[PDB]
Amino acid sequence: TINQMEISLKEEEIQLNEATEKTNQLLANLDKESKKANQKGEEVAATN
Amino acid sequence: LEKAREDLAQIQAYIKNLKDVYTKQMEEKNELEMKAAKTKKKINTART
Repeated sequence: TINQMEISLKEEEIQLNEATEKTNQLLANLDKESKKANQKGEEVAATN
Repeated sequence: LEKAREDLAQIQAYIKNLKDVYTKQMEEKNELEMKAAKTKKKINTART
């Protein structure tokens, strides 16, 4: 049983780290895109 | 003005796609979190 619960914790923790890395990269890309979107929208509002 | 409008529209569309992928991602990651919970205390109690 100890080995079983250890294995489950190991695999689920590494999967969690992978998914969290995915979430962090997606969030950083989205934050960059949002900054660019807001700056370009301000430029458009300026331009008109 | 026209060019920046089109660029902002494309950026917003890409943001929405990334946001939906993000949606499925944190739902699945929360499921993996609750699975990965309840076994850490199990390993601790088992080895105690």
